[PDB]
Amino acid sequence: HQFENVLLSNRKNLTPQESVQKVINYALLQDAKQRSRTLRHIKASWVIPALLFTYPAWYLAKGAVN
Amino acid sequence: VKGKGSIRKGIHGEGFGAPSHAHDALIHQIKQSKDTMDYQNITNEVAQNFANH
Amino acid sequence: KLGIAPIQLYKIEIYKGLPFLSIFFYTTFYFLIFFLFFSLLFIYYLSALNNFFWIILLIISIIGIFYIISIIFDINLFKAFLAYSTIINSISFILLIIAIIF
Amino acid sequence: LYSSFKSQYLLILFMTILNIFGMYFYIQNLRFVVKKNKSSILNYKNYYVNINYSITLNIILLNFFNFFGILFLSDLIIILNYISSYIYI
Amino acid sequence: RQNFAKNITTTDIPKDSHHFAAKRSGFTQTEQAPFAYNDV
Amino acid sequence: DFFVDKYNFSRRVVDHRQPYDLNFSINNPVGSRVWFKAWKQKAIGNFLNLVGVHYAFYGAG
Amino acid sequence: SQTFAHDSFLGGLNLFKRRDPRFVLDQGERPPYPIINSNSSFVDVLSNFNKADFGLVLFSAAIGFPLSRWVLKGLTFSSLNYRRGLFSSVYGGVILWGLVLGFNNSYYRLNGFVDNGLVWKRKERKLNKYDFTSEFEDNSFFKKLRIRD
Amino acid sequence: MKLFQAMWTRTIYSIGRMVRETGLALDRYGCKLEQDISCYEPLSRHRNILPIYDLVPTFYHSTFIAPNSSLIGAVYLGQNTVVGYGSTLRGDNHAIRVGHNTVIGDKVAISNVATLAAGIPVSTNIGNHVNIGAGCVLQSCVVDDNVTVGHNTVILEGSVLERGSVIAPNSLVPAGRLIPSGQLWAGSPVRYVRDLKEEEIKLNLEQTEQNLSIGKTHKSSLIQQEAYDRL
Amino acid sequence: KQNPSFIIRLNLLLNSLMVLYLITFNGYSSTFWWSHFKLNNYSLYMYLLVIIFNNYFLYITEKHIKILNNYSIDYFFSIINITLFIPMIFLSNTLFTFFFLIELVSCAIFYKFIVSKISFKNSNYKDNYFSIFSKNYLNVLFYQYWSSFFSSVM
Amino acid sequence: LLKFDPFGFYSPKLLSENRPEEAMPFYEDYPQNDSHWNLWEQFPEDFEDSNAEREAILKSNK
Amino acid sequence: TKYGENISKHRSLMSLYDLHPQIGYQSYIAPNSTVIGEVTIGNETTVWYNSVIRGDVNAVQIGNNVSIGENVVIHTAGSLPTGQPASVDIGHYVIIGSKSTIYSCTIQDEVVIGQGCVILEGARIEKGAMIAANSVVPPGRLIPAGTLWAGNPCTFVRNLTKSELATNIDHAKKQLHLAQQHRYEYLPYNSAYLQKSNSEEDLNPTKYDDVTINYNFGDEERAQENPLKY
Amino acid sequence: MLRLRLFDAYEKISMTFLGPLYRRIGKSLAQTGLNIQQPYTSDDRLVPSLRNIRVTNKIPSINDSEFIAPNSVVIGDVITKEGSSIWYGATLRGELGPIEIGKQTVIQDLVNIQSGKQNQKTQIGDNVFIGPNSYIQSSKINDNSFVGMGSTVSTGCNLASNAVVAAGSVVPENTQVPSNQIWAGSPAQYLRDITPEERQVLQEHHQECVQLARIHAEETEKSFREVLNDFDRITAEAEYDHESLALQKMRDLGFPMEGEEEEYIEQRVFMREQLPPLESEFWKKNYDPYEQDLFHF
Amino acid sequence: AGNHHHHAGDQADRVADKIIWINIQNRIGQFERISAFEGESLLEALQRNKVAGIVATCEGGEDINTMLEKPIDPVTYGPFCSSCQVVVSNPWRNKMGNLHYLEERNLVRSSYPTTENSRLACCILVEKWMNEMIISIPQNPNSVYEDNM
Ligand SMILES: CCCCCCCCCCCCCCCCCC(=O)OC[C@H](COP(=O)([O-])OCC(O)COP(=O)([O-])OC[C@@H](COC(=O)CCCCCCCCCCCCCCCCC)OC(=O)CCCCCCCCCCCCCCCCC)OC(=O)CCCCCCCCCCCCCCCCC
Ligand SMILES: CCCCCCCCCCCCCCCCCC(=O)OC[C@H](COP(=O)([O-])OCC(O)COP(=O)([O-])OC[C@@H](COC(=O)CCCCCCCCCCCCCCCCC)OC(=O)CCCCCCCCCCCCCCCCC)OC(=O)CCCCCCCCCCCCCCCCC
Ligand SMILES: CCCCCCCCCCCCCCCCCC(=O)OC[C@H](COP(=O)([O-])OCC[N+](C)(C)C)OC(=O)CCCCCCCCCCCCCCCCC
Ligand SMILES: CCCCCCCCCCCCCCCCCC(=O)OC[C@H](COP(=O)([O-])OCC[N+](C)(C)C)OC(=O)CCCCCCCCCCCCCCCCC
Ligand code: FES
Repeated sequence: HQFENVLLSNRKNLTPQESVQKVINYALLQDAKQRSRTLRHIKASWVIPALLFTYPAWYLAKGAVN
Repeated sequence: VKGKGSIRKGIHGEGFGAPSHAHDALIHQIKQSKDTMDYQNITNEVAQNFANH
Repeated sequence: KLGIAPIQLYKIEIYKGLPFLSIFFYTTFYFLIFFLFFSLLFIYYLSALNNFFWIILLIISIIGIFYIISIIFDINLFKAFLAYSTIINSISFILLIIAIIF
Repeated sequence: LYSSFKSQYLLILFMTILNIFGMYFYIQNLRFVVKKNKSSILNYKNYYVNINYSITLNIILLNFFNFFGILFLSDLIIILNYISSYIYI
Repeated sequence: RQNFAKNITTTDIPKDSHHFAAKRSGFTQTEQAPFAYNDV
Repeated sequence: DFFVDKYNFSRRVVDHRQPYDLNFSINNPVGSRVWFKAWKQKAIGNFLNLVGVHYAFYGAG
Repeated sequence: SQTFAHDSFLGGLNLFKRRDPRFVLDQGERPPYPIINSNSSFVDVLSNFNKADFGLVLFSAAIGFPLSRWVLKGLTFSSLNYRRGLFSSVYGGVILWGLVLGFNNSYYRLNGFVDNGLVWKRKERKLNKYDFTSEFEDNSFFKKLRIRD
Repeated sequence: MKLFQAMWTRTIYSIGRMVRETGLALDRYGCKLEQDISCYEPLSRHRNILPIYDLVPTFYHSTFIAPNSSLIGAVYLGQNTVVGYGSTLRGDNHAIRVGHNTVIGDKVAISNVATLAAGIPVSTNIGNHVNIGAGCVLQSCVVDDNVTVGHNTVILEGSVLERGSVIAPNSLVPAGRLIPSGQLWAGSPVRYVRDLKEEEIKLNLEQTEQNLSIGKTHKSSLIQQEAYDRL
Repeated sequence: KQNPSFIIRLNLLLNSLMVLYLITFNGYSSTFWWSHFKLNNYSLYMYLLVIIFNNYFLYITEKHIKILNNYSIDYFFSIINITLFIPMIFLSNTLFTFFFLIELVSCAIFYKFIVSKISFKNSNYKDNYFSIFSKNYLNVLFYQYWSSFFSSVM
Repeated sequence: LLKFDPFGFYSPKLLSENRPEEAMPFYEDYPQNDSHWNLWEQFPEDFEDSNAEREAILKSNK
Repeated sequence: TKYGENISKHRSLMSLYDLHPQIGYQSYIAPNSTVIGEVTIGNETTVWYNSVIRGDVNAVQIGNNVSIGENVVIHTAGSLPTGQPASVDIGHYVIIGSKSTIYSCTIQDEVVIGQGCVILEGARIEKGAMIAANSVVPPGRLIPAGTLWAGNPCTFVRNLTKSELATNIDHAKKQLHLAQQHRYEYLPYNSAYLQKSNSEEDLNPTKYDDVTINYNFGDEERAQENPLKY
Repeated sequence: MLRLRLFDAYEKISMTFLGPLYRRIGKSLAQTGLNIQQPYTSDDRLVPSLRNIRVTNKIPSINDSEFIAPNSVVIGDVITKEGSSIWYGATLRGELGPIEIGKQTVIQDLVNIQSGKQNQKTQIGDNVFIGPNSYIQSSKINDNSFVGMGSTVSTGCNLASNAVVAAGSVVPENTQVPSNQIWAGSPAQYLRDITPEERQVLQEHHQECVQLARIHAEETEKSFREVLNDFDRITAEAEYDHESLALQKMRDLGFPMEGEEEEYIEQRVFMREQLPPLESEFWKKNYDPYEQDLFHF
Repeated sequence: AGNHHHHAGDQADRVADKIIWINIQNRIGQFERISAFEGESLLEALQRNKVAGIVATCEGGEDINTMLEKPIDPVTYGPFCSSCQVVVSNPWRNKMGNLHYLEERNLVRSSYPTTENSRLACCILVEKWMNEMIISIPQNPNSVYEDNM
């Protein structure tokens, strides 16, 4: 529902085992989100050059060999 | 040492060559006893020069 | 003058002793002027004497090829490699010149 | 091709012998090109290796022409024949 | 070597966390520290 | 003017590396009195160094 | 209509307008324009100078400044006096080259090679049997650089 | 679409970079023409907050970050976290997260490994009231709240420290190991020592509070002396 | 220690001016100056090709010199003389003038070899007080001189 | 051979592939199949990946 | 007075009157890091933040594609008792952990040094060896190739397998892309000078020098391979 | 006349008009590009100088020091005596407690001094040496003490004069190190007694580091113009030849450097008399020609 | 790994006990003493110790199929020059044994005088039995122009 920062939340009431497990799960989820974001940025960096320079390359090759 | 390339200064003085290089007896003699020779000492270099001649 | 296969060792020595930039300029001068004029001697300038030039060119080419076939694999220097590349190209161009004057 | 046009089979034979010998002469150096590690052959300027953009650009143009000379060779052949036609031989 | 990410989000990896248990008391001065992850 | 968010649009450091002959008399515009004085000194010195060369060149021309 | 007036300051641009890519005409081929003086000496060539040659010299003077500075930009360990002297030498060389170009233009106008303001009474018209450039020039910028009868 | 948004962001970033390049080149050329040596001056290019594209460090303004330190990549600081002088949080391959009232000593280095086995996070996570001494090294380790790590301590990958654990200085925590709560561990390979007492816990809490106060005083003094950028 | 980049740029500039002169050149196809020089399309094209190649090589050499300077101003003055006098060979109309032009070019090339740099300031500090003999300079000069002698006499 | 069981069907396999030993880093065991024909990491459709931590911290900072 | 100023006078690269450091291509030296003296850095070598490398007392050789780490101090010794050269030599694909100190030593290729190690003068670590994080290699000690040592003083543990060697090499190769990612954030032109205020010395020099040569001569043609270049 | 006048006119026009215009355009473009790149970019900053930092009236007294690294950190109550040296990356947080450094005391790179107590002071004697990556918390180090690389001195320690701590040694908290004793290991323990040769080499190393501190200070403490001149000199030397180097040495010695001055060469090369030998050269025990000692051969 | 006799918990051996001592007569007739290790070439040891009198134009030769391999591969190209010659005393020369044909070819092709005990440092591989080996190093020839650089 609403974003909760488990690392910055209060976990004193819970046992140390539960606290560490919650921290680990939150870290894994946030790492997955960061991984998705960086992968999307890499995909955009792949797509941009293709769209920009595919037609110019075909034009150059077509002019060269025809 | 300023202006002497890789030559570096020791505690009691400054060397006459780069760190790992070999010390030269002839150069040491020239520096320490410049212009002075009690006798014409026949070193290995002198003997080899004589043989080559 | 040029340093063609029959007389090449002096060219190898010169290339060994010259700097890379000197070789860079000398190869250009040589190929683009000296060898081109050497070819034009048989093609355009002294074409009337081709009835004598053909045999001399053939003999020179054969001797140079059979003399360098083994030498080019005996060198161990970058300058020697460059010089012998030049020499091999010169021999090939001499063969082409013979074909042209035919 | 010109040797064949002029009908010089012996010249073709000797050209081919020289070509193959020189081909191996050039190729054998690729064996030495192999190195245990990456070499450091660049001059240092301002504490860093000096890489010349102008020479790299010239080398790139030369590489492009070396790779694709066959495509544009017709124009160069036309130009060379045009230059040579002025000679009346 | 392999550079893919183990922790996938498409699904939760099946696991059992009871086969291996980490000691948390009664240690000695010569015993090594226990292992944090014990899921199989 | 003098300063923006972070860049000083009036930033300036004078180049201390200047040629020694800057402000010399010879460097003054040709035809000026200072330039004429410097050139006269230079010509006198050159003639004294090479009397024969100055003759053979200038007189011949 | 295709070439600048030979008596104008821009009359020196006709050197770049050529009918064919050849260097020289054949021994016997009539020049494109009437011959004013075939056996031209140095004095008469100089006397034949024109506003076109003066404009060529002015172009050389204008273009020798950027070129002189470009040459000077590769100079190091140089005093101000030597730098100024080198600039003067390069600029004078460029101006002398411009003078040579003007002299050659005057010689060409005398010999009829370039437009000298005269036209043959009867033009010798070719048959454009081989034409790889007429349409290209018409649809391109290079129609200005070529002269067609 | 998210992909289109990312492509537009990359395009605008590249345009901005090209604009900066051309502007700086024009400035240098103008300096050359004007005989100005301002551009040539060699000045340290060190940047305290170095954001990798899409990975910008984030920290509450209440935090004190030493100007000598360097935060890089995905770093996350809490409310009153303190970073010592010369300590670097590289956090470029993965993210680094810190708690509200933690203290990081001087010369502390934190950097996470490329990858780890399944179920082990590859990011450094630190509790709320953690106190880390100067000269410590951390790599993809999890630390719970109220943890004190002695000076010159090395903590390797997959190492989990529970709440209240104490590690003596000059000790190393082997990778993929657990330090239970309320226990003291010492030695180059950590070995069990004893269970902490209430007095020791109170002393550690007071020490971390004192470190936080000292960090606040340092921030105030640096802002006064113009050594701290007023973010 | 002046860098010869300005000399190289001057050579490039004057080569470009000569190219402009060739492009704007006009005249009849014939010989000039006592039938010792030929002026025809093929010879002029050879001259232009030589000039263009020399210009390109000079440009590359200028870039290399900017990279590093191990060549003196006399080296590039010799290159200037070679570039100025070598394309004139294709304008030769007689073997006599060809021989004289090639002799001049050979003298220029010998000058270039003479002005080759000999001693370098390398990182070898072991030969400070020992004699090292290198015969490359003398070998180059000897072979060039005697090959030129034989070719000239023949 | 009897002990050998890289997969966890017969002998239990830790999610952490191996037990790290002291004085060594923690590295994954080399898999039995080392094929590199692997796609980029796949995520569920409409996966939420907004930088919630950064957004919250920026909102608090104002 | 002597040390009173607002802007730091620190430079990453420095020399002492004859000792110019040399750095290869794609090698990233952090702005915090200091590299002073006769120090040679190979290709693709990465030196992280707050690392000191002093070749002032003797030469320092660094191989290709090596990682130095953070808070690492590398320095030489005047001489060795055995008479061997006291220069620091580090081979290719060598990884040095953070908080470590390297004296005059001989580290061969594919060697991995843990975090906080202390290698003393005269030590010779052979190819492929590994060292525990908090271990000390005493002076004049030989660590055999492909062996594991740990503790203070270091003691043998076991031999290393081809898999371990390959993993170490892979990590060394993997550091390169992170180094390049850090590198890409710096533009070739420094903009710090634009943030200073003109002073009397800047506006009017006290003394003038003769124009000899500009250190950035031909930089209009030189490629900006390394952004952190003066 | 005309050519040189045009050259001067163009030079003045360029320097006075094009320079400022290009500078302004470039600065505006740089600002625009940075604004476009934000928030995913960072710009260069004026790194603050953390030497001599004052906190709550605590003013460091380090003016009487030979070398202080520009990137080092000195904060609060830090007093240093004449000849002391603090090297790159060293952090001296004196607000935790007073930090006293004696005369000719060397502190190498990445050395952190921090008092673990609230106000306990750190006192370091004269001729003390602390190696790189060392960590002193709070202790009494007497004069002529040596601390090795990567060595940690804990709180309450007291090591007397001529006490050696081996590199990589962790001194236990509240430990006394007698004089002329070597302590090594972790935890540190007594190993043996310092020999005269070991003491001599330690003293020589300390003196060498003290001398090298002067060179480091001279290098670091340079103006921007001086650094630019150094860069220009290095670039020029990259292309200077043997003749140029010989001319440099000749002009330093005072030889003629002009054609008209060539006629007074003898007055500068030969006429000047040679300095007479020092009288100490006449008291050498032996005058036999030097030869390599062939012991061990 | 291998070629060592260490057990779990043992201390590392001293480099002093492992260094192999080589005694040299320099080109100037003086005596030098250097240290090397087994597994590296005598040329590498001499260059590391910076012994004068060796040019090493080829700098050890090829990096594959090298002469240092105990079984020399027949497809080896051998040394690429003869600028690292060293005269080895008979007691160790006899142990070294007969020359490889490529090495002998290069030695005889050397421009300077050669001795029956001459050998190439790059082709020599350091061994334990070479301890206290005595050699002489006269000056080697300079092959090409690049040597001066
Ligand atoms: C199939 C086989 C084919 C084999 C091909 C063999 C050759 C291939 C490689 C070489 C080809 C030439 C490349 C261009 C010259 C090199 C310099 C250059 O321009 O780059 C530097 C310059 C780099 O600038 P920068 O990085 O911004 O700053 C550099 C310095 O900071 C600042 O620079 P700067 O201030 O020092 O100098 C700036 C100046 C520098 O420029 C130069 O100084 C040029 C140097 C070369 C001079 C010789 C050129 C000759 C051209 C004619 C064709 C022959 C080519 C021979 C090439 C090899 C000879 C050894 O730049 C220019 O102005 C460049 C202009 C280039 C065009 C010149 C055209 C001249 C024509 C003259 C003849 C006309 C016909 C007459 C007919 C007569 C009939 C009667 O490059 C550019 O500005 C553009 C670079 C990218 C585009 C390059 C396009 C090249 C096109 C080549 C076409 C070739 C012919 C057509 C194909 C033929 C086969 C089908
Ligand atoms: C017959 C036997 C041969 C000898 C004959 C005489 C030759 C005289 C030539 C000029 C000599 C200049 C003075 C040299 C002194 C040397 C001693 C000295 O000062 O030592 C210290 C001197 C250093 O001190 P410095 O102060 O820096 O230099 C000395 C002077 O201060 C600054 O040095 P600077 O050189 O820069 O200053 C020279 C400037 C001196 O500056 C001044 O005094 C003020 C400037 C005066 C400008 C005068 C220009 C007048 C132009 C008249 C144009 C009329 C055309 C009319 C057209 C028709 C109109 C309708 O003088 C000039 O401007 C002379 C130009 C005269 C041109 C005359 C043209 C006559 C054409 C005849 C044919 C006409 C045919 C068509 C007729 C149509 C009629 C209808 O040492 C040097 O390093 C000097 C080096 C000078 C080298 C000169 C040679 C360069 C060329 C070498 C070529 C090598 C061979 C390759 C080419 C092959 C053919 C040659
Ligand atoms: C490979 C090497 C390079 C290429 C090959 C080399 C070629 C060598 C052969 C060249 C022959 C050139 C002969 C030209 C003769 C005609 C000259 C001419 O146009 O004169 C027209 C004019 C005559 O024009 P005219 O011919 O019209 O006049 C006669 C007119 N009628 C018939 C109507 C009466 O000549 C003169 O008046 C002057 C004659 C020469 C006077 C003496 C000059 C000496 C100069 C010495 C050098 C000075 C250097 C100064 C330097 C200053 C700066 C430092
Ligand atoms: C209908 C009415 C029409 C009216 C037309 C009136 C105008 C007629 C003239 C037009 C001239 C056009 C430009 C010509 C070339 C200018 C070159 C220039 O200034 O560059 C400086 C530049 C100098 O550099 P730079 O000024 O670009 O800056 C250098 C900056 N660094 C060094 C940092 C890179 O010149 C060169 O670089 C050239 C070097 C080699 C030498 C080449 C010589 C070429 C000579 C050309 C002569 C003119 C030919 C005209 C052909 C006309 C055909 C129709
Ligand atoms: S180094 Fe060339 S053969 Fe030995």
